[PDB]
Amino acid sequence: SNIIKQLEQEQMKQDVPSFRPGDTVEVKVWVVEGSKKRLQAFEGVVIAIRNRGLHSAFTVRKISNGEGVERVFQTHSPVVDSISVKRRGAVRKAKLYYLRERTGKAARIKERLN
Amino acid sequence: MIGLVGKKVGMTRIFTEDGVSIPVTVIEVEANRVTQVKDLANDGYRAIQVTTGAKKANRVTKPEAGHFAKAGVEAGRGLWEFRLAEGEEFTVGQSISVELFADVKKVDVTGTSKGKGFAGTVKRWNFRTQDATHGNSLSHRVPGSIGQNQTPGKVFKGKKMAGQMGNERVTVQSLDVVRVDAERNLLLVKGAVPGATGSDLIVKPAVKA
Amino acid sequence: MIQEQTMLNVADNSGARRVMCIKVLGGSHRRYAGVGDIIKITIKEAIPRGKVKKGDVLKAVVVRTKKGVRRPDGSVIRFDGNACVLLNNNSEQPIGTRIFGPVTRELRSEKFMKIISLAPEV
Amino acid sequence: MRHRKSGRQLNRNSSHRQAMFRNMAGSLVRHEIIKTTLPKAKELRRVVEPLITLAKTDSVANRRLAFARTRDNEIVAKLFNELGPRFASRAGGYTRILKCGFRAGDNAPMAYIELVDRSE
Amino acid sequence: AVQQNKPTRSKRGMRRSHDALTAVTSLSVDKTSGEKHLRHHITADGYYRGRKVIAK
RNA sequence: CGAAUGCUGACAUAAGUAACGAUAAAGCGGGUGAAAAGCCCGCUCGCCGGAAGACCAAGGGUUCCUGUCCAACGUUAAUCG
RNA sequence: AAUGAUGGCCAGGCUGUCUCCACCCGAGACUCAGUGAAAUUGAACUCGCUGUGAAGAUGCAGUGUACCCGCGGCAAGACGG
RNA sequence: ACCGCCCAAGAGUUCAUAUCGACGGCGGUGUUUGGCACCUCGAUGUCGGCUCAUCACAUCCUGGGGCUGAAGUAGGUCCCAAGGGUAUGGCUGUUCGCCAUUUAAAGUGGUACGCGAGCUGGGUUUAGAACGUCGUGAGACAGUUCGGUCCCUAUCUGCCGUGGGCGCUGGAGAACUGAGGGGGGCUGCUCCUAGUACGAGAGGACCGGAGUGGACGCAUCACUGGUGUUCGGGUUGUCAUGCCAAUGGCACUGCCCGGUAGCUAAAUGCGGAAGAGAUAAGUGCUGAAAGCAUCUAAGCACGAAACUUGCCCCGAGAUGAGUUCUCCCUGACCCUUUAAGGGUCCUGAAGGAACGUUGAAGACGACGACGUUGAUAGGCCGGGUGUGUAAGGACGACCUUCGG
Repeated sequence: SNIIKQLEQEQMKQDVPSFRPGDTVEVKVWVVEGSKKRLQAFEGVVIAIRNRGLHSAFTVRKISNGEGVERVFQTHSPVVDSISVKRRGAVRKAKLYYLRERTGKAARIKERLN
Repeated sequence: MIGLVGKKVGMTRIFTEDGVSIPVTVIEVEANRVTQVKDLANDGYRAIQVTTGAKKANRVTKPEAGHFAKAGVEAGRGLWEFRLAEGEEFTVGQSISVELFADVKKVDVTGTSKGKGFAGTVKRWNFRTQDATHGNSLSHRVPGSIGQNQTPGKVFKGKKMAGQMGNERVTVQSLDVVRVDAERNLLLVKGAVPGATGSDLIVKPAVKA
Repeated sequence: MIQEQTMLNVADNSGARRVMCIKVLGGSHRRYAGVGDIIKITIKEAIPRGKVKKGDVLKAVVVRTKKGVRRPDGSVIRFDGNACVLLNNNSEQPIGTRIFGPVTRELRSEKFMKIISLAPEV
Repeated sequence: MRHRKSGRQLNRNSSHRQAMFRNMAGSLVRHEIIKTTLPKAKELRRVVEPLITLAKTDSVANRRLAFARTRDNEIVAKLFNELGPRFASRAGGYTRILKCGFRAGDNAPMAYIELVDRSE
Repeated sequence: AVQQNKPTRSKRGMRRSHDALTAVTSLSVDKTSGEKHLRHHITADGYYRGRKVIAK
C-alpha cells in the first residue's frame, strides 16, 4: 500500500466544498462544446457519498426539466474542476436514493441551516 | 532493451493536468542483476542470468551461498536469463539500473495470474446459458454436448473443457506506455498487469514492434 | 441502449409518443446501441393530426437511454427514462419539426446538425 | 474463493454462530480453562481474544454489551470489579494455547486454552 | 453405469499401493522428566515448553 | 455331467466407496468410570404451547418399580436402555 | 340472463421470462475419525489411422505413436444396464 | 436424380461456345424419388427445437486472377485461391414456407437425415369423450378437433487439470537449450491525396495519406455502478428482563434507508498487424525443338488471407536422458560361490526432512512466506471504508408576573 501512497497522495483535490447525503451539489465538469471552453452548471443534491479519498464520490442530483441526465462524479478527478454550493441538505442516513422519485411539489427538503 | 518485471504492487488511476485518467499497473522492481555468461562461449547460445531482490542472511545456502559466494553477491529473489540479441550480452554478477526502458512505448506482462482454482467453464470460455425455466431438467450450467456418434466416436484433443485456469504465468505484450519513476522503481501503466496483485509478471519492451 | 422494442418516449413535436426498437444500424449483431445510434424501429402511436399515422415505420437518432452518458473523467450524465427522437428514411433528421428534452452531444457531428441549431438542451 | 475474509463457517448457523460462541463469552472467565477444539479454540481466541479486547473498558454500554452477547450480566459484574488490574499494561497476549491430544470420543484434536495468566 | 468385465486380482493391489500408511517416527524428548511427548504438545503429564501447566 | 436364463450350500465383484432416516441449536463446571459428546447433578440456550400438554374408548399383553449384568441388539462409543 | 380450477384471441400492470449475468446466505459435494450396501460379471498384459471381413474392428494386414502408479472432474465409445 | 461434360441446328443484330441452344453423344458423384432383402425382432427410443461443434470445396464476401456485347459503375464468363466471416422479428408443431426490415454477406454439403447415460415433447403409433362419413350391428376412416407418467452412485477407452515413484552411472543446491508443439492472422465504414482518372456528362478511380466501427481474445478496480445476512440507523408489536432508563429474541435479516475490501461489468487499456520466403492461379523473360516462334522442352521475372519464418506460450522422461554455475565430501575390520562382492568397528557434509506461526495458493494434494532469531498470523498504538446523528448524565428553560 505504501507504493501508490506517495504516488496519489498528491492527486486528490485541494479545496472541496460542503455537502451531506442530500446536500445540494453542482460539479462544474469541463465538457466539450464548439472550440472554446466554459463552465456549465449541474446543480443537485447528494443521494450517495463515497469517503474513499481520490477515487471517492460526492453526489449531484439535478432536475433536468423533467428528465435528468444522472451523474456519478469523481470528486478527486481534475475533470471535476470545482464545486460551488447553493445550499446544503438536511439528511439522516448515508444514501439518498429517495432524492429521485421525490418530485415537484414535495420534491424539496428543508435546509439543514445549522 | 530487455524487459523489467516487478512485484504487482497494486494499481491506481493516474490523474493528470487536462482531464486525463490513467488507471495504471503498480509494480516493484529493484536494481536488477545479471549473474552469469550464456552465449557461444560457455553454452553456445547467449543469455543473461539475472536475480533481483534480497534474502535474509541466514537463508543463503552454502552452495547457493557459494552460488552467490562464487557470485560474491547479495541474494536476489530470482535469476532470469535475457537471451542475448547480438546487442544483448552479459556476464556474471552485475547489479542493474532501469534506464533500459528509456522510450519502449510498449512493454510486457507475464506471470502468475489471480488465484482461481477450478474456475467454471462459463467463465473460462464465455459459453452460454440454457433457459432457467419451462421444464429445465437440472441443467442450468452444464457444458452440454461435446462430441459426435458412432462415427469417429472419440474426443478431439484440445477441446475447450472446463477446469482450473489462470493463477499462472501470462504474457502481456505490446502494451502502451504511461509512466514510471526510476527514483522509486514503480511501473504505472494505462492498463493493469495480470496475476494476483503483488505478483511478478514479465514486462518487456514490445515484441510486436 | 435501445434493443428490440425498447420502450420509447418521443422528444419531438410530431405527436407520436411511441417508438420501439427493431433493428440497429451500422453493423450486424449490434446489440446495445444508443446515444447517437440509429436503428430500425416502428411507430405504434401518434397525435390525432400528426405527420405519421398508426403503423408508420422508421429508424432512430437517440437522445436518451436509462443508461446515461460517460464523459472525460469516467463520469457519466445518466438518463432517467428511455425517451428518444426518431429519424427520416431519406432526409434523416427526426421526422418532426420541434424537439424537446435531453439529447446527447455525442450526436453532434453536423449530420444531426439540424437539431443542434435551436434546442432547449444540448 | 476467500481472498481477504475473516470468520468461519464451522457447520454452524450465523445467529447460532453468533450465539454458540455466546455462553463462553462470559463463561471461560468463570473457570478460565477448558479443553476445546483448537480451531474453535484458535477461533475461540478469535472468539475470545477479540472479545477479550473488551476486557479493557468499563462503562455503561459495555455492561450491556458484555451482557449483550452471551446473554448475561453475571460475568460482566465480575470483570467490572476484579480482573481489571490483572492485565494493566500488556499489548494483548491474555490467553495461551496448549495442545493436549485428541478427543477420545471423536478423534478431534484436543486443545486446552487458558488465560495467559489464568488463575481463577 | 457398471463395470463390464470383472477386474483381475493383481490390479486390486496397485490401487491399494498409495494408500499405505505413513509413520510418525518424529518423537520429541522432554527436558523435565524426559517423558516422551509429541513436539509442540503438553506432555501426558500435561507438560509443554517445560513447565507444569494445568495440573492433573 | 460344462453349458438347460437348471436347484441347494459356501465365497468373490464393484469399495473400504455411497450412505448414516426432517435446517427446532446448543454451551460450559462438577461424578463415575479400565475408559465421558452423548449417563447423573449444577449453571447457561432455544422450541412447542387448539400442542411436541392432561384424560377416555379400541387394541395391545408385563413394556410398571428395585437390584443387578455388558455376550448380540441400539444404523458409532455405553458405566446406558 | 347468470355461471365455469372450460376452449381461442387482444388491451392495462408488472417485473432478472430474455440481450447477459453479478454478488451474498444457507444444506451437500472435499480432508480426519467410526460403521458399513447394489445393480453387474467367457477370459483378458484392454492405443490412433487407412483397408478387409456374416458387409460400421482394442484383439485381422500395413502402418504412427507412446517411462510405473494415483487423485479431482467430463460424459463421445465399449451395438453400456 | 443431380451436376458435368461431347457433338453442332440454331440463336443470337454480327459471332453455334459475348451469353444462350435443336437432335443426338459420353461422363462423374452417390444427396432426391426408387429395387434387393445379406445382419438387428431373448428390444439398435420417432418429428422438431436448445447448447457445442467439425471438415470438403463443385467459392457466398473478402483475396487473387483472366477474360468478357467488362467506359467509371455495375455485370457475364473461365483458371487460382478454403486464412477469417457469415442477421433480428410476425405468421403456423413445423422442417419447409411466406413475409417485415437490415448488412460485405446472410455459400452448398457429411458426419446413425450429429448430438436425450446434456434438456424439452408441441407433432406422429394406447386407454376417455365428440362431428362428417361408411356398414344392421360389433366398429372403421390413411377425415377433422379437447385431455393425458421419460430411469441410471462412471469399472475400461477417451479428454481436461493435478501428484507420488523410479533414471538419467557420486550427492546437493542455481541458470539453462530449444527438437518439438499449440492460440493470430476480420474487416465495415467514413475523411485526405482524387468529383481528379474515367466518364460528354453524370456519376465513378487505380496505387497511396486521416478517422470510426462492431465483433471478437488478453489485462486490471484503477472510474461506474452493483452488490455485500460481520459496517449503521428508523420501525410494527410484543416474550418478557424488581417498575421511568436498557435488553436480547422473535417475527423471511421482522419491515425499511444505507454499505468495506474485495469481487466484479454497463466502466477502462489493450490486438488484429509490421517482416521475410517461397510460391500458386494466372501472367510475365529469353528457348530452339518445328530456320519462326513460345511461360517450357534448356538458360530469365512476379504472383493470394493458401504453406516455412516474423508473434505468443509450452516446452530435455528429446529413454538420443542436450547445454554451462556452483558447492558436500574422500573413516577401522574382515570374509568367500574373490569381485562393480557379503558381512564386523568410526562418520551423517552439504542438504533434507519432519512438527510450528502463515498467504491474492488452493478440493486434496501441490505451491508460497515464514519457524521465536519467528514481522509469520493474529494481539497492543497511529488509518481512516461504509452507516449515518448512538445512549447516558446534567443543564436550564420550555409551561404561570419576562419572553413584548
